[PDB]
Amino acid sequence: HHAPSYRVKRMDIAKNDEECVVNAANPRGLPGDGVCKAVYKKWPESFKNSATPVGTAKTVMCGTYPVIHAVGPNFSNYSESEGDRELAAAYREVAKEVTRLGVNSVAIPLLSTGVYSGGKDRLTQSLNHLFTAMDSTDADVVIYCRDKEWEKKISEAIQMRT
Ligand SMILES: Nc1ncnc2c1ncn2[C@@H]1O[C@H](COP(=O)(O)OP(=O)(O)OC[C@H]2O[C@@H](O)[C@H](O)[C@@H]2O)[C@@H](O)[C@H]1O
Repeated sequence: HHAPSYRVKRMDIAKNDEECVVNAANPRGLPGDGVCKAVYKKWPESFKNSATPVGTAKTVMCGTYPVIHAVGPNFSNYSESEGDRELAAAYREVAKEVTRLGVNSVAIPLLSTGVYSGGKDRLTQSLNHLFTAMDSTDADVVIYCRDKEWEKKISEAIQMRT
Protein backbone atom coordinates (compact mmCIF):
# COMPACT_ATOMS: atom_id res chain seq x y z
CA HIS A 1 0.00 0.00 0.00
CA HIS A 2 1.29 3.47 1.09
CA ALA A 3 4.64 4.53 -0.44
CA PRO A 4 7.21 5.49 2.27
CA SER A 5 8.76 8.83 1.32
CA TYR A 6 11.51 11.35 2.12
CA ARG A 7 10.70 15.06 2.32
CA VAL A 8 12.61 18.15 3.41
CA LYS A 9 11.07 21.23 5.07
CA ARG A 10 12.75 24.47 5.94
CA MET A 11 11.10 25.24 9.22
CA ASP A 12 11.42 24.87 12.95
CA ILE A 13 11.32 21.15 13.67
CA ALA A 14 9.37 21.86 16.89
CA LYS A 15 6.44 22.76 14.65
CA ASN A 16 6.55 19.34 12.82
CA ASP A 17 3.44 17.42 11.65
CA GLU A 18 4.79 13.90 12.14
CA GLU A 19 4.04 11.17 14.67
CA CYS A 20 7.34 11.85 16.44
CA VAL A 21 10.42 14.07 16.64
CA VAL A 22 14.15 13.44 16.77
CA ASN A 23 16.07 15.88 18.96
CA ALA A 24 19.71 16.54 18.07
CA ALA A 25 20.56 15.92 21.69
CA ASN A 26 23.46 16.10 24.03
CA PRO A 27 24.46 13.06 26.10
CA ARG A 28 23.42 14.59 29.46
CA GLY A 29 19.84 15.48 28.53
CA LEU A 30 20.49 19.20 28.92
CA PRO A 31 18.65 22.01 27.11
CA GLY A 32 20.85 23.66 24.49
CA ASP A 33 20.96 25.80 21.37
CA GLY A 34 19.78 24.89 17.86
CA VAL A 35 17.33 21.99 17.54
CA CYS A 36 17.43 21.17 21.23
CA LYS A 37 16.47 24.80 22.01
CA ALA A 38 13.24 24.42 20.03
CA VAL A 39 12.54 20.91 21.37
CA TYR A 40 13.02 22.04 24.97
CA LYS A 41 10.76 25.02 24.34
CA LYS A 42 7.90 22.68 23.35
CA TRP A 43 8.52 19.41 25.17
CA PRO A 44 10.56 20.06 28.34
CA GLU A 45 9.17 16.93 30.17
CA SER A 46 10.78 14.93 27.37
CA PHE A 47 14.09 15.75 29.06
CA LYS A 48 13.24 13.65 32.14
CA ASN A 49 15.95 10.94 32.25
CA SER A 50 16.88 11.56 28.57
CA ALA A 51 20.64 11.34 29.26
CA THR A 52 22.19 8.68 26.96
CA PRO A 53 25.55 7.92 25.40
CA VAL A 54 26.92 9.39 22.23
CA GLY A 55 25.86 7.35 19.22
CA THR A 56 22.66 6.14 20.86
CA ALA A 57 19.12 7.34 21.01
CA LYS A 58 16.68 7.32 23.88
CA THR A 59 12.98 7.90 23.60
CA VAL A 60 10.87 9.73 26.16
CA MET A 61 7.10 9.60 25.71
CA CYS A 62 5.19 12.85 26.10
CA GLY A 63 1.72 11.30 26.39
CA THR A 64 1.37 9.45 23.09
CA TYR A 65 4.11 11.53 21.47
CA PRO A 66 7.67 10.17 21.30
CA VAL A 67 10.65 12.46 21.49
CA ILE A 68 13.64 10.50 20.29
CA HIS A 69 16.77 12.03 21.79
CA ALA A 70 19.57 11.17 19.37
CA VAL A 71 23.12 12.02 20.41
CA GLY A 72 25.48 12.65 17.53
CA PRO A 73 29.17 13.06 18.23
CA ASN A 74 30.74 16.45 18.84
CA PHE A 75 33.48 16.62 16.13
CA SER A 76 35.38 19.07 18.31
CA ASN A 77 35.98 16.07 20.66
CA TYR A 78 35.84 13.06 18.30
CA SER A 79 38.35 12.30 15.53
CA GLU A 80 36.93 12.16 12.00
CA SER A 81 37.15 8.34 12.08
CA GLU A 82 35.54 7.79 15.49
CA GLY A 83 32.96 10.55 14.90
CA ASP A 84 31.87 9.00 11.60
CA ARG A 85 31.15 5.71 13.40
CA GLU A 86 29.19 7.41 16.25
CA LEU A 87 27.17 9.49 13.77
CA ALA A 88 26.27 6.39 11.80
CA ALA A 89 25.34 4.66 15.09
CA ALA A 90 23.08 7.50 16.34
CA TYR A 91 21.03 7.36 13.12
CA ARG A 92 20.85 3.52 13.31
CA GLU A 93 19.45 3.79 16.85
CA VAL A 94 16.98 6.35 15.54
CA ALA A 95 15.80 3.82 12.91
CA LYS A 96 15.47 1.08 15.57
CA GLU A 97 13.37 3.32 17.84
CA VAL A 98 11.18 4.51 14.97
CA THR A 99 10.53 0.88 13.97
CA ARG A 100 9.92 -0.17 17.62
CA LEU A 101 7.54 2.75 18.19
CA GLY A 102 5.46 1.64 15.18
CA VAL A 103 5.16 5.30 14.10
CA ASN A 104 3.99 6.25 10.58
CA SER A 105 6.20 9.30 10.23
CA VAL A 106 9.16 11.03 11.87
CA ALA A 107 10.61 14.56 11.93
CA ILE A 108 14.40 14.54 11.80
CA PRO A 109 17.24 17.10 11.68
CA LEU A 110 20.81 16.62 10.35
CA LEU A 111 22.70 15.36 13.43
CA SER A 112 26.13 16.90 14.18
CA THR A 113 25.82 19.63 11.51
CA GLY A 114 25.44 22.58 13.90
CA VAL A 115 27.12 23.07 17.28
CA TYR A 116 28.62 19.55 17.00
CA SER A 117 30.04 20.11 13.49
CA GLY A 118 33.56 21.10 14.68
CA GLY A 119 33.32 24.05 12.28
CA LYS A 120 32.96 21.81 9.19
CA ASP A 121 30.17 21.62 6.59
CA ARG A 122 28.79 18.13 7.25
CA LEU A 123 25.51 18.28 5.29
CA THR A 124 26.47 15.46 2.91
CA GLN A 125 28.05 13.31 5.64
CA SER A 126 25.06 13.58 8.02
CA LEU A 127 22.51 13.07 5.26
CA ASN A 128 24.38 10.03 3.96
CA HIS A 129 24.21 8.41 7.43
CA LEU A 130 20.55 9.47 7.72
CA PHE A 131 19.71 7.65 4.46
CA THR A 132 21.84 4.62 5.35
CA ALA A 133 19.81 4.13 8.57
CA MET A 134 16.34 5.32 7.47
CA ASP A 135 16.17 3.61 4.08
CA SER A 136 15.09 0.28 5.59
CA THR A 137 12.30 1.80 7.69
CA ASP A 138 8.93 2.36 6.03
CA ALA A 139 8.06 5.48 8.03
CA ASP A 140 7.60 8.73 6.10
CA VAL A 141 10.71 10.75 6.97
CA VAL A 142 10.64 14.54 7.02
CA ILE A 143 14.00 16.24 7.33
CA TYR A 144 13.98 19.75 8.75
CA CYS A 145 16.62 22.44 8.24
CA ARG A 146 16.82 26.25 8.43
CA ASP A 147 19.16 27.32 5.60
CA LYS A 148 17.71 27.94 2.10
CA GLU A 149 20.83 26.59 0.37
CA TRP A 150 20.81 23.46 2.56
CA GLU A 151 17.11 22.90 1.82
CA LYS A 152 17.90 22.86 -1.93
CA LYS A 153 20.87 20.49 -1.52
CA ILE A 154 18.96 18.08 0.73
CA SER A 155 16.04 18.16 -1.72
CA GLU A 156 18.32 17.43 -4.72
CA ALA A 157 19.95 14.57 -2.83
CA ILE A 158 16.51 13.06 -2.17
CA GLN A 159 15.32 13.59 -5.77
CA MET A 160 18.38 12.13 -7.50
CA ARG A 161 18.15 8.76 -5.73
CA THR A 162 14.96 7.84 -7.57
N1 LIG B 1 14.73 24.72 15.27
C1 LIG B 1 15.38 24.12 14.25
N2 LIG B 1 14.70 23.46 13.28
C2 LIG B 1 15.31 22.86 12.24
N3 LIG B 1 16.65 22.84 12.10
C3 LIG B 1 17.45 23.46 13.00
C4 LIG B 1 16.86 24.15 14.15
N4 LIG B 1 17.88 24.65 14.87
C5 LIG B 1 19.03 24.33 14.22
N5 LIG B 1 18.77 23.62 13.10
C6 LIG B 1 19.72 23.02 12.13
O1 LIG B 1 19.75 21.62 12.48
C7 LIG B 1 21.09 21.09 12.35
C8 LIG B 1 21.55 20.44 13.65
O2 LIG B 1 22.23 21.41 14.45
P1 LIG B 1 22.23 21.36 16.05
O3 LIG B 1 20.79 21.42 16.53
O4 LIG B 1 23.22 22.35 16.58
O5 LIG B 1 22.71 19.86 16.46
P2 LIG B 1 24.21 19.25 16.58
O6 LIG B 1 25.06 19.87 15.50
O7 LIG B 1 23.98 17.74 16.61
O8 LIG B 1 24.68 19.68 18.03
C9 LIG B 1 23.96 19.23 19.18
C10 LIG B 1 24.31 20.16 20.32
O9 LIG B 1 23.68 21.42 20.07
C11 LIG B 1 23.04 21.79 21.30
O10 LIG B 1 22.03 22.74 21.02
C12 LIG B 1 22.52 20.48 21.85
O11 LIG B 1 22.17 20.45 23.24
C13 LIG B 1 23.79 19.69 21.66
O12 LIG B 1 24.70 20.13 22.70
C14 LIG B 1 21.98 22.25 11.93
O13 LIG B 1 22.16 22.18 10.50
C15 LIG B 1 21.16 23.49 12.27
O14 LIG B 1 21.48 24.58 11.40
